[PDB]
Amino acid sequence: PPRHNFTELPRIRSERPAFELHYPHMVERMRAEAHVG
Amino acid sequence: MSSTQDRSQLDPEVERHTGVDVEDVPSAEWGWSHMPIGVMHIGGLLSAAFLLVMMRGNHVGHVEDWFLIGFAAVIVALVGRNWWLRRRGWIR
Amino acid sequence: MHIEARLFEILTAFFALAAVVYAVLTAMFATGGVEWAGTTALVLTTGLTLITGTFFRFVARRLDTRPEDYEDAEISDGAGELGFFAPHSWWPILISLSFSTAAVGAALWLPWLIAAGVAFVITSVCGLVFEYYWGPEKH
Amino acid sequence: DFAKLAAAQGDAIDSRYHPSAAVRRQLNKVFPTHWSFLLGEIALYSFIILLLTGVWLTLFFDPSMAHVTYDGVYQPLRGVQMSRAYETALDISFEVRGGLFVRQVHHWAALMFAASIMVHLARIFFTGAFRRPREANWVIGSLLLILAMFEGFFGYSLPDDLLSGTGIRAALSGITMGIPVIGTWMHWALFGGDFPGEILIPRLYALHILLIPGIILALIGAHLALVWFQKHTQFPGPGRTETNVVGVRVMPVFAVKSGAFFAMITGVLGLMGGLLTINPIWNLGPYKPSQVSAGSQPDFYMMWTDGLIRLWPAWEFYPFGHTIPQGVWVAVGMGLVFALLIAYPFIEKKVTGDDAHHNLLQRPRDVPVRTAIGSMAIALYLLLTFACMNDIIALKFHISLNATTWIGRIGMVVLPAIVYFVAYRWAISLQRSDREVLEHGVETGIIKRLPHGAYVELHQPLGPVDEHGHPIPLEYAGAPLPKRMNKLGSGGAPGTGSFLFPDPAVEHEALTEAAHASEHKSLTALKEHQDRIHG
Amino acid sequence: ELEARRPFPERMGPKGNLIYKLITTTDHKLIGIMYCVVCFAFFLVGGLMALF
Amino acid sequence: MTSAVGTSGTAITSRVHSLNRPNMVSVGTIVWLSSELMFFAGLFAMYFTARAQAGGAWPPEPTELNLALAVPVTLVLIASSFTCQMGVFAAERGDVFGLRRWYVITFLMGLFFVLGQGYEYIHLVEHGTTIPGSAYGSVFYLATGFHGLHVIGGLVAFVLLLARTKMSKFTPAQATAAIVVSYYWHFVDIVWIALFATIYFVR
Amino acid sequence: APDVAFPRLNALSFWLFLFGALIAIAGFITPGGAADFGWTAYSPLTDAIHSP
Amino acid sequence: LGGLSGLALLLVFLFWPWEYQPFGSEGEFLYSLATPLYGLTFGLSILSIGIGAVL
Amino acid sequence: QSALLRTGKQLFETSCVSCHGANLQGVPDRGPSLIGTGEAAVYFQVSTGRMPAMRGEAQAPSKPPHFDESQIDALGAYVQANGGGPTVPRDDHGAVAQESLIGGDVARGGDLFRLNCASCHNFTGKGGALSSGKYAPDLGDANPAQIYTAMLTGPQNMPKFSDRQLTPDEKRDIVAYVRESAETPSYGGYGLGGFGPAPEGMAMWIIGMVAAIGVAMWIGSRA
Ligand SMILES: CC(C)=CCC/C(C)=C\CC/C(C)=C/CC/C(C)=C/CC/C(C)=C/CC/C(C)=C/CC/C(C)=C/CC/C(C)=C/CC/C(C)=C\CC1=C(C)C(=O)c2ccccc2C1=O
Ligand SMILES: CCCCCCCCCCCCCCCC(=O)O[C@H](COC(=O)CCCCCCC[C@@H](C)CCCCCCCCC)COP(=O)(O)O[C@H]1[C@H](O)[C@H](O)[C@H](O)[C@@H](O)[C@@H]1O
Ligand SMILES: CCCCCCCCCCCCCCCC(=O)O[C@H](COC(=O)CCCCCCC[C@@H](C)CCCCCCCCC)COP(=O)(O)O[C@H]1[C@H](O)[C@H](O)[C@H](O)[C@@H](O)[C@@H]1O
Ligand SMILES: CCCCCCCC/C=C\CCCCCCCC(=O)OC[C@H](COP(=O)(O)OCCN)OC(=O)CCCCCCCCCCCCCCC
Ligand code: HEM
Repeated sequence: PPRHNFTELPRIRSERPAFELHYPHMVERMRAEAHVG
Repeated sequence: MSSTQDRSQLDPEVERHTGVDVEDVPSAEWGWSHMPIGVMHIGGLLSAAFLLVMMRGNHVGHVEDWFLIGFAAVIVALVGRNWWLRRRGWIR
Repeated sequence: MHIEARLFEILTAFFALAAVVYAVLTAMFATGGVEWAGTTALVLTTGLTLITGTFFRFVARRLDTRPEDYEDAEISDGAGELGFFAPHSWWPILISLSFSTAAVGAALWLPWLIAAGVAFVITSVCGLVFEYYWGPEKH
Repeated sequence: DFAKLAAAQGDAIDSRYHPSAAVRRQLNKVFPTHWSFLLGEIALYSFIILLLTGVWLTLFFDPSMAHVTYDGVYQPLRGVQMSRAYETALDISFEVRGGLFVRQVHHWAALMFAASIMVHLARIFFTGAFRRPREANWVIGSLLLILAMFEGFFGYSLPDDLLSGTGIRAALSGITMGIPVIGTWMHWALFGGDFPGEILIPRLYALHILLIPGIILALIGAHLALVWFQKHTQFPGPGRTETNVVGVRVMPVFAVKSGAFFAMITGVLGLMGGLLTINPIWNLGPYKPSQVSAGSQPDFYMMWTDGLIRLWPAWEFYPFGHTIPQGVWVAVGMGLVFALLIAYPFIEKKVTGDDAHHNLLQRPRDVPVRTAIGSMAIALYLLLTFACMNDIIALKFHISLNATTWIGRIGMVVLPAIVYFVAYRWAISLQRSDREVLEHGVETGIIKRLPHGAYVELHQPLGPVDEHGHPIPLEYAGAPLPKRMNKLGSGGAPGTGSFLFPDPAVEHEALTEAAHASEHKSLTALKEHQDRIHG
Repeated sequence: ELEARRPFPERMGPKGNLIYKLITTTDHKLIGIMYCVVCFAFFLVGGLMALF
Repeated sequence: MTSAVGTSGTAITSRVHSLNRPNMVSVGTIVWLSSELMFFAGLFAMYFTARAQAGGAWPPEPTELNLALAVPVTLVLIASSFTCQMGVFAAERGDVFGLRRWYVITFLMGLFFVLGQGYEYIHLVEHGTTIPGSAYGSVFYLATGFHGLHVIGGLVAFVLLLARTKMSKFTPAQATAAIVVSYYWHFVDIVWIALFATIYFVR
Repeated sequence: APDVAFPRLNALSFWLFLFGALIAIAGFITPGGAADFGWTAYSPLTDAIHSP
Repeated sequence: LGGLSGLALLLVFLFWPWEYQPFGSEGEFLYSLATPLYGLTFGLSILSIGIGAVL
Repeated sequence: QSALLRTGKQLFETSCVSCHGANLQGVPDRGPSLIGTGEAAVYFQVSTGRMPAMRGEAQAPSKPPHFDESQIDALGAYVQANGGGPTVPRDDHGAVAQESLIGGDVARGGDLFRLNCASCHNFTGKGGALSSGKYAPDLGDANPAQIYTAMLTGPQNMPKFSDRQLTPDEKRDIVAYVRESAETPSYGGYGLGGFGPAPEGMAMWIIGMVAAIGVAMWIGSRA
């Protein structure tokens, strides 16, 4: 990590900011199946 | 802002063209910066030899000799590792 | 800081309940009445969490919703001047060494090494605290 | 009319003699104002205090082994056979007003003299104040340190005492008499015969009040004259070059601050002579060969020799019908230590190759190998010093005495190497820190960039800044760099009123504006002088 | 259209760059690494006791 | 070095802008004080166990508490807390010298409290009760003397903060430092109120 | 976050851990040894009378 | 302060219960801090003078 | 006395039979036999607390006593009856003598101390180190009976000074010197412990040298 941990910060929406950052298509999916359990 | 930059011309006089370089020791030109590796290797070997030789003495104890053996062994191991790595070009 | 305060409020509720029930069930149904050690410890950990939660609640009511607390908060919203975070400093190791010299003086009952460790600790804490306030040397 | 008297006396002085030019030269001589350059002054002032207290002590001390029963005032030692030296030391302690204080401040001054000589030696060695010029100054300073060591050795041995007499019996007798070819001959010629010879203390008294202090005074005169006429070297800085001395003139500032420092040093010595007990000879009974204590240590300056004696592993050689005791080992060790200390500048110049006339010091970080070697030597010295104290270390800090002895034995070859490596790497990393500060500016508080969540420390460049944010890196100039905006013009103007109450705003503004103007003037003067010299 | 990288990342680093950081370390990341190494050293020390 | 890369008039500033955000220094101080509360909880547990195991006469016959000297000292500590809060108000304002005055009188009254506690210690030791002398003596001395050590630490913090204010210009950083030192002093006086009510009144 | 709240404090925490840990291990070098009483260090066994 | 401490040194040296006191004797406490008082007064006087000069 | 013997036996049976086996015979490799040690040995050792010993190490350290004076006397009487040996001194009333053991002569006591005691303890009774983890402890805690009984029975790695070797008058003088040196105030300031060179050098280097260096840093200018 760069000193001070970051040169950027993604849109923080859920408990997986990096997963949303790296896989934008999943963003809708992570919400659709969330409640199904 | 309340600081003035410094201009320094120290008299120089080995010319540092061989030995250590600024990339390794930034102030190589400003003072003695290189100790030949042979000096340190031989110093470590002689320190280990002295530790081993101190086993011969007027002490009925044995943990003393074992401590000497351990310290001499680690010194020799460090010297051997350094020498081997430098022989191979700092590999492994 | 609503959630930060509410966490400690929940802890306070639970610890107060634990202290009360322990005190009651130890005053009665125990061999020698109130235990007086567990009871006090539970009461004052309730106090710990109560102090922290009360301060957090005061701050939550004093401060408007921060970006951190606000869902749907953009990074630009919080972007700005973060405060002073201390850069490199070698005073912490000196403080630790001074406190260790006081601790060994306490262990090995050496009043002279306690006295010096404490002096050492005062000096190093002064250095740490004054590190970023010692004005330029005035000659 | 004090002004008239002063003018008349000046005219009389300049008529009888003609010291105007020389006195002006002395007054105008410039001395660098670095704190580390007062370390030698500490030793000089402690020496002066030593002389002043030693005269008082000689007025009351009687050196002799002539046996006497005390019959004095100290009850716990009454009717006990003792030497006249011990009896008169007890008389100084008890039956002379302020004698205990005078002898205590004398011994404390001796300890400070040794300690300040050691610190001054560290300063000069680590800053390279010995190369090309001043190498002879270093040599005579090493002789001075050795003389001070043995002077204190004879001093605390002067009052014939159980502790100090045991120390004498160990070192002066055993080591001297163990030396192979002439050991016994040196012993008998020093002691006028066997160890308790009736002339030892008178001889040491002569050596300690006149002979060795006379040589120390002569060598201090040579040292100070050399420093005076071989202008004091200085650290690299804004206007400081190899052909100038930047500092303050002797008369107005340097003289007053040196006198004040002398006053404060003698105050510290007097405070310690009062508040701290040193060498309670009354507790330490009179010397008797059959009696001894468990401590049996010399002063901290000879503690390293004693520790060498303790640690060296009992190696004795027996040639044809002869013995070579372990004392010769420590004697040769001391000889090597002193030879290396005296000959270091020449050893360093032979090794490196630098015979250039050096007037600008070099920061210890800038010379990793020499600072590493000095750290290694200081580590060895500390190891030996604590080995000499292993008895009390073992007693108080619960560690077996054999364990302490063998810790010293192993460390004296392990600890020097560890400290050498650590000091070398530490110096190089200090250089790396200086370079990072040069190329990135000083560090400050963190800021979160506007568009994105980048975190940047928001440095502050120390030089011209490129068209964009990043600055033009500066080149290292051998001088310390400010690593805290604390120490620059940042948050340094508290209300100048007082501790309890403010001052009028007009006065505060006048004061702060005048101070800022003075800082600007000083910095501009340094900058312009630097430009003129290098352009 | 191509990047000039090193054949391999820097293995260790220049002499004397860590020793002073450790003393003056104020980066949590380095401190966390110091914790892990030092804590693990005590695991080996404490673990050696279990073998005895 | 044109003007500065960091557009700040203080090399050290508030660790976060406290107007909109919590003060990190205050939060950390409050948490640490809540921990010191548990330290004193351990001490209280020791004292209460000794009290419970006492055979009816909790303060043994040799020991006798001196309310005449214990009421003035606690009153002085309460006064010190009030003056410390006044100094906090000064620090919230830009009143450097008002803060200094209030904290100086607070330090003086805290030193008076420490000296009064020492006097009561000397009197108690003279009249029998001692740490090794009795369980009551030992628990009482541990509790009250650890509190006295905390008061000494608060005095050291006061003088140290005053030196800091002397050496650097007053800023929100120093104001927050004064605020947290006052938090420590208030915690100390609160635990003293608890200890007084326990040792003397409740017994 | 870029760093911890008090990054000089967490540096002190590590060094307090390291040096605090070492002086506990230091019981071994003493002739008596380290602490006899178990990790729990129960009261009567720990007082000066027992395990002195 | 330097001058007052110098006068204190003078007065203490001239008038203080110096002289050895055997043991557990009335005046032993005064004797024990006799020399410390000499040193305290002298050192404080000259140290204060030096501090004044430095200031 | 019958009840004193019974009390000593009861204390012995629940204190030390695990390492000084019942019948006072010593447990091989755990503790020596107490036959012949006498009442003085028991008094000194138990009163100093060394004997409720919870480790076998280089030396048994001192500690708070586990028995009060009456129980100390009971144990001593039991051991004396079983083995028979030296007895602790007592005054006219019957209590263990404390002031009666202060010999009149202190110069003689100091000379004897230096010849015999200072050998390992100190010039003035501070502690001293010994071969392998052992050490001579500071004598400032010991009371006159404890010092006298320590001489009378060499506790551990300490020579046993019989009455013939050191007549009770000589032991009383040594006790007087020990107490006097321990209770005597340091003339000339704070005696840094009792060891001259080492505490004096540390105090120099820490108090005087830091003061000098700090004053030099104040006066001079960093550069
Ligand atoms: C019971 C009892 C007997 C008690 C007493 C104890 C006892 C026996 C003795 C101590 C008693 C005394 C007399 C103590 C005080 C000692 C003393 C003379 C202190 C002077 C300090 C003082 C009072 C200062 C007052 C403040 C003030 C206005 C100062 C400015 C004016 C003064 C005094 C200037 C003095 C300048 C000074 C130190 C000159 C020293 C002369 C010498 C030997 C060398 C000069 C010199 C120096 C100082 C260098 O640093 C130097 C550096 C590099 C190259 C060369 C030199 C060099 O030649
Ligand atoms: C300046 C100090 C730094 C030194 C740096 C050098 C580091 C290397 C240290 C070398 C350690 C050597 C240890 C061995 C030594 C040895 O051989 O001795 C033994 C005792 O073993 C031990 O404990 C070993 C303990 C080793 C711990 C070393 C700790 C290092 C510390 C000192 C580092 C902190 C330094 C602080 C710096 C302060 C800075 C100041 C500015 C046995 O004695 P003994 O006791 O007679 O044992 C008998 C049985 O044998 C027999 O069976 C049985 O029958 C019994 O008789 C039994 O007694
Ligand atoms: C800065 C300048 C100021 C210098 C300090 C000056 C202090 C002046 C003190 C007041 C005047 C002199 C008092 C002399 C009365 C007196 O002597 O003071 C003893 C105390 O002694 C102790 O314990 C020590 C108590 C702790 C406080 C003193 C500690 C100061 C040290 C730290 C100064 C040196 C620096 C070293 C730095 C260390 C760190 C190195 C990295 C007290 O009696 P006591 O305690 O019972 O002594 C036992 C006999 O009884 C008993 O028999 C005998 O057997 C013994 O056990 C004896 O101790
Ligand atoms: C990682 C290693 C892990 C090693 C861990 C082992 C720990 C166990 C040690 C002691 C346990 C308590 C026993 C205590 C008694 C000793 C046992 C015994 O009796 O063993 C027979 C002879 C002496 O015979 P002695 O009758 O004692 O008499 C003699 C004179 N009279 O020693 C021998 O040959 C055998 C050697 C015995 C111990 C030597 C251990 C010392 C140090 C080892 C290496 C240090 C390395 C340092 C590295 C920098
Ligand atoms: C040059 C550096 C000197 C050093 C390092 C030194 C060191 C010492 C020391 C440590 C003592 C022991 C004091 C004690 O145990 O109470 C002592 C005693 C003594 N010194 Fe020096 N001294 C020096 C110079 C002088 C001078 C110049 C004189 C005479 C003018 C002198 C005269 C005496 C006398 C007479 C004693 C005996 C005092 C006693 O037995 O208590 N000394 N010295």
